[PDB]
Amino acid sequence: ARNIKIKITEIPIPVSFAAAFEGERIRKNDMLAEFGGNKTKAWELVMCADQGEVEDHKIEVIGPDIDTIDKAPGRMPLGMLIKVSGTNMQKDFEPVLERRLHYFLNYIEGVMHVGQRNLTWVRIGKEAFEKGFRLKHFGEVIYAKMLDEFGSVVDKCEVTIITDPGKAEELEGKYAVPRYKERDARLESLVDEKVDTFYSCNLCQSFAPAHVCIVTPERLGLCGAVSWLDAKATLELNPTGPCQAVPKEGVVDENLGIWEKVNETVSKISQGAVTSVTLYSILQDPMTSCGCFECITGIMPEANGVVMVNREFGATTPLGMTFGELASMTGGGVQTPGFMGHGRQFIASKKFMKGEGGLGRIVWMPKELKDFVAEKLNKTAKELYNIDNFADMICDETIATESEEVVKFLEEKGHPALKMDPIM
Amino acid sequence: FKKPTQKFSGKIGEVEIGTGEKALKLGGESVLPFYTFDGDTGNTPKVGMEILDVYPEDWIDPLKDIYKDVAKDPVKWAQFVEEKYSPDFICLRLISADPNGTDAAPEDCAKTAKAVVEAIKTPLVVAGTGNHEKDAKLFEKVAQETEGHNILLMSAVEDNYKSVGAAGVMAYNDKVVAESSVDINLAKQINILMNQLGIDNTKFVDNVGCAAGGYGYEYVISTLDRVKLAALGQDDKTLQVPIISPVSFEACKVKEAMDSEEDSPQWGSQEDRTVSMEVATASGVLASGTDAVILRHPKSVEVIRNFIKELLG
Amino acid sequence: GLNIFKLTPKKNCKDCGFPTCLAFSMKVAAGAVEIGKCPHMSDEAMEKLAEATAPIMKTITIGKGDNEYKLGGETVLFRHEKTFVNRNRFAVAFSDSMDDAEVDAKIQHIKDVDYVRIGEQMKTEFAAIKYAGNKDKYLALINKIKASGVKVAYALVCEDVAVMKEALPLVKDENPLVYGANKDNFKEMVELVKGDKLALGVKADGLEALYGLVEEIQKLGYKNLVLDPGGKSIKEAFENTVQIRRINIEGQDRTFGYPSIIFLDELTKADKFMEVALSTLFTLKYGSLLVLSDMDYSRALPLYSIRQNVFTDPQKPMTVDLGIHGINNPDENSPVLCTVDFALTYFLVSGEVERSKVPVWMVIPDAGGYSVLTSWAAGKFTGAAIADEIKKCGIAEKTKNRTLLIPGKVAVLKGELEELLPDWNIVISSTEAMFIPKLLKE
Ligand code: B12
Ligand code: SF4
Ligand code: SF4
Ligand code: NI
Ligand code: NI
Repeated sequence: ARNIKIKITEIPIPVSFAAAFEGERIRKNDMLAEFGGNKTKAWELVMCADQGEVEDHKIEVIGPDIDTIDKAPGRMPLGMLIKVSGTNMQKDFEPVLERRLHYFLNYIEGVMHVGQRNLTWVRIGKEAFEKGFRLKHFGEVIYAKMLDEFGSVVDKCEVTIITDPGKAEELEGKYAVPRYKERDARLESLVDEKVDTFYSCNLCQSFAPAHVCIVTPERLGLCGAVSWLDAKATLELNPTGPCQAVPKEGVVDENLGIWEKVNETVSKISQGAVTSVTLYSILQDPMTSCGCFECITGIMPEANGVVMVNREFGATTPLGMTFGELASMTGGGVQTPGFMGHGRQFIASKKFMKGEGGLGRIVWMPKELKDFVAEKLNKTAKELYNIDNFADMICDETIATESEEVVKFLEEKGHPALKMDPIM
Repeated sequence: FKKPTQKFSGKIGEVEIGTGEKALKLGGESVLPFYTFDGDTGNTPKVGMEILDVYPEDWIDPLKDIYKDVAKDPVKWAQFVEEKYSPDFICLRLISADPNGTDAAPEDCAKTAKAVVEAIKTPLVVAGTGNHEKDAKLFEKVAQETEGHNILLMSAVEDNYKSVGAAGVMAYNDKVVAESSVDINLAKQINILMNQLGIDNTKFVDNVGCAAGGYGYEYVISTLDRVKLAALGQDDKTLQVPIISPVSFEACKVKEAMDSEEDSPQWGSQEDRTVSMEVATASGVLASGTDAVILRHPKSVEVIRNFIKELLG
Repeated sequence: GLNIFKLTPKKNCKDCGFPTCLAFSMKVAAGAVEIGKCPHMSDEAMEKLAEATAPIMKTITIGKGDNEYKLGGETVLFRHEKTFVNRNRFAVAFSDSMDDAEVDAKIQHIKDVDYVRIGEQMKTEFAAIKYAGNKDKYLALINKIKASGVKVAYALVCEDVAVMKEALPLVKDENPLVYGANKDNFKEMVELVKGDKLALGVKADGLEALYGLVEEIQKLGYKNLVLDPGGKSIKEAFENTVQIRRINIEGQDRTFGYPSIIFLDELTKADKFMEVALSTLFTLKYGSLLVLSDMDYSRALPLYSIRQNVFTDPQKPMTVDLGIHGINNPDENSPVLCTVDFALTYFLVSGEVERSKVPVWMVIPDAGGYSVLTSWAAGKFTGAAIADEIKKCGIAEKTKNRTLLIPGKVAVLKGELEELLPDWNIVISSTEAMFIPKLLKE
């Protein structure tokens, strides 16, 4: 009634718990129980349920306990179902809670957890079991520190550890598998038009003071480690942190991505260094770049398109400049028209240079980079109605490296970028 | 030509440390430091001297020779510094409280601080240890013992800002230093947390980090430049707070200032290098936007005070 | 960048030495190659390009090959906005009205103070020779310093055209600095330096007089100048130094786009601890050539260390040397520590172990000049890199203590390190900098 929360200082487990213990190695002959892998089925899930279904601090072990396997090191099914309820807990925060569960289990001595969803497997060492380690302690570690780290979104946490083969398969099909569907569909089907607030990150201003990253569902961070959902949860967990809400109010230009509020909130975060910005263009007031970007796209005027190059690529681009040479001017939080540093996932987005013609402006990519995004790039270009194999039209390092050679290759290929209106 | 007309919409707030006629004011400037030609430089930057609650064992021999018969007793040490060098403020670093060394209970250290604050007229700045956990308990007892003198509690990081700020500004009506790690965003974050807790800009000063010349110094210079430009140029209300940077803490521990002639014969005198190290470090941070510095060697104070006086008058 | 590409003929003929016109387009905007390399430019665009791309502040080269120092070229007022390009230089003042013993002490000090810090040669760069009234001893003073063997540049400070006419040929071939142009001798001073393209120092009373005087020299056609702020007090000298730079940069005025020479020996009136303070101030406040009264390790150690930090490009993280860095009496048995040569983590860690209480030799594997987490993300600070670094530096021989300490935030490598280094005992810390001494106690 008074919204009073009492904190628990000590994790009630006999085995020592510390961040230092992760990354250890259990001897191949000193394992006790190996749950999961290709050996048996193991899975994990964090649920956002109503307060009725979640009872605070309930740890349930369904099936044989660790004390039952007295024989040689063997395998048992493992099911870790975590139910979480809170006043402001939503389904978008479930992946954040589940990601941290990997490090929660690794912090325990003799317990190492690697994997996500149904691809997980946890091995228990002899050292923990002889010290009274049980499957009930697994739920004590999660519950004690789920309330600790997520103390502003998690009111009650209920953990069930399932190790019965019959129940482990059954609960996966009604809770785990259906909820993985929602995660994939939410990430794939979310576009900029549907959302109403963008997010701004400024964690790279330690070396690029003028740099502000605007994160949208179709345009994640330059480093590639921050997305719209991640920034949404960062703002909730850390209201005064690097990620802050950016209202999408006031639309100067829909095609170029100009918004009245975005320009207002960019000049504030960058301390007035950058005042006008666009989200879907690289020529008119482009976004700034810090230096964490793995791929940088540069304009190639003679080909009526743009060239791309990844960080690992150590050769010379058709632009005449390598990645290091291009990174010396694109980075640093300066607005350089015609050049943009971005992530590896933004390549196959429908907002990749929407205001500059679209995705078809790509004319040259590294061979290793082209293969990675070939499946996604071809699908996105299919919406442009051209033949599906768009990557086949894109030139690579193997075919040519000089500007006059690649232009000839584009002439014969019927590349769409040539026929489009002049980019510059 | 055209005289540069640089107009800043911001203005740094004023924080008063101490009580009586010796109380000092920090901040108030609406222009860059020492830019008397641009506008109003609010309050002249202050220079403070550092003392210890224990005998200085690691200080250089020339410093030990100055504080011969007064270093043993902090009360005698504080009165000796005040009457001989007349610093703007005296910094009392509670070395005996750190867990890494001669760890002592917070009650013992607060008793030492109580005697010092009641034996001097100059404002006192009580510097804590490096440990975040101990500083929360240390400052709770220190601020209770030294009540009614408006001391400055130093090194209140994001970890213990709730404990230090509550036991500091709000409870016993003191001042608190909000310390960040050489970042404008981290400095901006800690200030927001203090404001949300109920402490406005007039009750706490900022510490954006400090370093010795040649040891990560440009990082401190960039941070000082950025916070000053944001506070004034961008009228950022969450950065319009005065800045104090302890120079003697970092500048006097380096190899170039502690090595004696026996260790490095070519480097020359030891006292000259110690003074020259603090003067160079303090002058550079003063030009970047620091409103108060802490110095150890008495000769450094005289040079910096002359340095401040020459540029402003 | 793309602004001048419109004016470029777009032929990709590689005549400028760069592969594509775009490659030539972006670099000249930075200012490295400049505009001359392209001969195929149309004169209609060449005239407009020459003025738009012209830097707001000229770069002045003084001295010969080894003593080659560039002054000026700044584009920003603060280093965080963009890198400071050219570092300021320090000079030792020499006057012909000085005793032979005094001059010998100055020469030895210039030669004595010479060391390398993080790969940069820290030494006095210039030797300002001043004319005090006796011409006969002035030429002797110049010749003595040449015969001394001090590897310094020359800056003759002489307002007398007659004396300068005889003093210049002695060190004319050294590309010296000819200082002394004032209101009533500039016409005869420009013609003296126009032939050999030597930097000319401009002197006047106040900014208005200085601004007008620079225009007269520029109207003659000579623009290789080293302006002198000038002032009767430290307060006025500081104002003039700042105003010259702000007028040039903020006001986009190219009349004041020249480096500043500041005589700190006269303002401080030969005060060592004041010289160091003012040298730091003008290192951070647009002083391009600072003239001191004497040089010694008391001045050199802070001033040269600070200058190294200020004039490092913020975009390129500053880096520390590689190899083993033994702290406080390296010996035959002690634990070892790992870092990522970010030069901030090193200083933050070394700034915690500087107590020397527990001797430890910090091995620094090449992590790419990045921080701990980004190096591991990049794959530079990995188990193989840490393991093979032990092979490279041979730390097994130096210390017989298998206790190996690694950065705390590096977590998964602890098991991986143990595999590649079985005999070595790995200790994994916390990522806070406060836990450095706890495990150092062992
Ligand atoms: C600056 C930065 C960059 C810059 C670095 C420039 C520079 N100045 O060095 C650049 C642009 C290179 C960069 C790049 C990338 N970055 Co980056 N980077 C950072 C950033 C902003 C700060 C790093 C830093 O200085 N941290 C602070 C320093 C002081 O900490 P530290 O070095 O760990 O040292 C401390 C401890 O280790 C400890 N310690 C050290 N030694 C010892 C010893 C003992 C005994 C003890 C007790 C303690 C101790 O004390 C030290 C001081 O407190 C972080 C943000 C963050 N949240 O950390 C992101 C961050 C680390 N970057 C990240 C990533 C992912 C990348 C990229 C891999 C992205 C990509 N391209 O895919 C790229 C890689 C580039 C490449 N070449 O491959 C992620 C890391 C994610 C992960 N799981 O790996 C972060 C968190 C950003 C994010 N998106 O969240 N980055
Ligand atoms: S690149 Fe990533 S870490 Fe850097 S500011 Fe943008 S979102 Fe933050
Ligand atoms: S010389 Fe001129 S036309 Fe030829 S490549 Fe260079 S910039 Fe292009
Ligand atoms: Ni970034
Ligand atoms: Ni970046």
